[PDB]
Amino acid sequence: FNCYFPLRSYSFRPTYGVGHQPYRVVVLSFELLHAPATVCGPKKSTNLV
Amino acid sequence: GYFKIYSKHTPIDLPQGFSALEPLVDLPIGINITRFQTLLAL
Ligand SMILES: *[C@@H]1O[C@H](CO)[C@@H](O)[C@H](O)[C@H]1NC(C)=O
Repeated sequence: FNCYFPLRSYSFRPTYGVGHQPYRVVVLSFELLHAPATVCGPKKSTNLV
Repeated sequence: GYFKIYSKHTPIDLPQGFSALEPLVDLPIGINITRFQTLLAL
């Protein structure tokens, strides 16, 4: 009585349209705190004379 | 914000003589610290 399972499956099939096909999403979030900030980013280099 | 460990190894109470200690590890941890304890191998 007005009670249903909140979770239902995707049920994906190849015939589905572009707007219904699966899409993998990745979210990158950066956090800066009171730490020496290990992850920085690449630094280039040049030949020495 | 850095934890620094220096060390030295020597062959032989604490004896006489002089010997300097070289850096071994610097660690980027940054945790507040107040107390410590050791371990044994029984
Ligand atoms: C260690 O120091 C920080 C900053 O001064 C403080 O926020 C924290 O409460 C201290 N640790 C303890 C166990 O009190």
